Amino acid sequence: QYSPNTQQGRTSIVHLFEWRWVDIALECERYLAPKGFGGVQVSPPNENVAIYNPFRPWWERYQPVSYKLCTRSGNEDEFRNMVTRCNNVGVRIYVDAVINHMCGNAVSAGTSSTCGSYFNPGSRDFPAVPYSGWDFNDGKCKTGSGDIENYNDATQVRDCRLTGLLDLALEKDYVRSKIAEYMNHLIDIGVAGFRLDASKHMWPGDIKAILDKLHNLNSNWFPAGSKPFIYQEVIDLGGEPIKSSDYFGNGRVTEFKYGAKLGTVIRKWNGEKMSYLKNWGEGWGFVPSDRALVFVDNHDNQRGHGAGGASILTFWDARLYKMAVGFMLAHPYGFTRVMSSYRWPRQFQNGNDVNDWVGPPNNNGVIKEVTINPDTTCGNDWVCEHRWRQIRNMVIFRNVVDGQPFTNWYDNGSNQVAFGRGNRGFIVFNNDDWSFSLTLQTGLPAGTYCDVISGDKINGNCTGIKIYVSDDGKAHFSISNSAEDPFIAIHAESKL
Ligand SMILES: C[C@@H]1O[C@@H](Oc2c(-c3cc(O)c(O)c(O)c3)oc3cc(O)cc(O)c3c2=O)[C@H](O[C@@H]2O[C@H](COC(=O)/C=C/c3ccc(O)c(O)c3)[C@@H](O)[C@H](O)[C@H]2O)[C@H](O)[C@H]1O
Ligand SMILES: [Ca+2]
Ligand SMILES: [Cl-]
Repeated sequence: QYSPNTQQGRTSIVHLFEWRWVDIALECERYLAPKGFGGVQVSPPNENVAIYNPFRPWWERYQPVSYKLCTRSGNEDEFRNMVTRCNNVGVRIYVDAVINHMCGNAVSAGTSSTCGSYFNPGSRDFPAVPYSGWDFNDGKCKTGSGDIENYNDATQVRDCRLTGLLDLALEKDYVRSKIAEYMNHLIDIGVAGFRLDASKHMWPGDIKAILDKLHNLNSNWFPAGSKPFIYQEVIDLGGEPIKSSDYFGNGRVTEFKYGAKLGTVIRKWNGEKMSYLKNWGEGWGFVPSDRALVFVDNHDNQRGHGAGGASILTFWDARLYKMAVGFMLAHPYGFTRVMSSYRWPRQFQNGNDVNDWVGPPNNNGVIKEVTINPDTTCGNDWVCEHRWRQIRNMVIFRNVVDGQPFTNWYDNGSNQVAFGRGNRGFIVFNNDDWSFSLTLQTGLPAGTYCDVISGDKINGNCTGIKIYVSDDGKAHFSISNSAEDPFIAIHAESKL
C-alpha cells in the first residue's frame, strides 16, 4: 500500500480539484505525460448530494448518496475514458474515497443527488447502495447529540457523526463489502490507489478489513500482484490521543505538520527561519519519510479554516507559495502532492472567508471546462498552479534527482540557504531582506545550466538565467531580496 505505482521516473501527483473527467483526460495527454507528472488525485467520483443552499459548494462532494460513478465531473463512461487515457500515457489516477460516512443527517429526502438516486437521511435509507438504518453507528455512538463533541475521546471521534454526517458502521462485513465493491470497481477500471478521506474518523482495523477485500491493480497497466497506493487523510498536529502512526499498517498518511510548519517558516513567523530547515523531515517531528504524503496546502486548508490555520500558503500568496512548493519538491522527504485550484470570490469578515464554500467555476451549476490560454495558463478561473513554470519545472527537478542524497547544505544563519541532491540538482533560496551574492559548491558537473525557475532549457538555449558551474563544482548565484522569484534551481537535464 506504500508505493505510489507511478511510472518509473515520475515522483509527484497533482490534485486536479473539481476538474471534469474529460478535462483531466486531455490534461494527461497534452501536459501531465510530457511534463513528467506521476498522477492525478481526482475529486470523489461517486454520487453525492446536490446541495443548493448554498449553491453547489465544493463540500457537497463529501456527502455520498451512492457509489454510482456519476457526478458533476462526469458519468461512468467519462470516468473510465479518463482512467484509460491517462494510464495509456503513463499518468496514474488516485481516487478520493469518501467511505466514513454518507450525507448530513438533516439533509432533506428526495432525489437531489448528482445521478438522481433517491435517499432519505432521516430514515437512514440509501437504496442505491443499498444501505439502511442497520448500516450506521446511531446505536454505537455514546454522545448526547449523536455528533462528535470531544476530540479527546478517541472512541467518539470514530463512532459518532462528524458534523452530523451519517456515520457508517464500518465494523460490519456487509458495509465493508459494499465499500470494497465500490473500490474494486475503481481498481478494475484502472485506478492506482486512493486517498482515504476522514481516516481519523475510522478505526485502523476497519480500514484494514476493507483493504483486505481489494483486488490487485489492473494487470494491463500494472505488474502482477500490485497493490493500490493508500494515503490516509489523518489530521494530526500533535497533542490529540489519535496518532497518525496508528494508521501505518494500512498505508501512508497525510502529514499536515509539513505545510503548517513550512508556511510558518516561509512567512518568517514565530521566529522561524529557512536556516532551521537543515534537518527538515523527521527532525521536525514528522512521520517517517516513507509513510508521508506531503503538500503545502490542500483543498480544505487553502480556505483558511484548516489544519495549519493562517500560516498555510496558497496560490493567493503566489510568490511565497512558489518558494514553499519549490523547497518541498527539491527536498527528499515524503511523496509530494501539488495542488491545482480554482479561484473564487473571497470575502473576509473578521478573518473568515464567508465565500469559502463556493464550488468550482460554473454556469448555473454545470462545471466550466478548463480552457488553455496561448501562454499555457488556464482560463475560466482555473488557477492551474501545476502549469506555473516554477512549479512544473520543480516537479521535473524532483524526477531528475530521484534517489539522490540531500547534500551540500549551506545557510547564512538566517534565510539564505541552498542544498543539492547528489550530483544531479542544486537549489538556492533568498528569503532575507538583503541580496544574496555568493559562490557555492553545487556538487554538479562543470557546465552551463539553465535556471529552471526563471526559464526553460529549449534545445541549446535557456530562456531565463544561466548558472556557470566550474570544474570544481562551484558556481555564483545572485538573488535580490526583491526578486519576483527569489530562488534558483538547476539540474542534470537543464545543463546545456
Ligand atoms: C474545522 C472543521 O471543519 C469541518 O469539519 C470537516 C472535516 C474535518 C475533520 C477533522 O477531523 C478535522 O480535524 C478537521 O480540521 C476537519 O472533515 C470532513 C470530511 C468530509 O468528508 C466531509 C466533511 O463535511 C468534513 C467536515 O465538515 C466542520 O465545519 C463545518 O464545515 C462545513 C462545510 O464543510 C467543510 O468545511 C468540509 C471540509 C472538509 C471536507 C473534506 C475533507 O477531507 C476535509 O479534511 C475537510 C460548514 O458548512 C459548517 O458550517 C461547519 O460546521 C467542523 O465543524 C469544523 O470544526
Ligand atoms: Ca466513523
Ligand atoms: Cl488531503
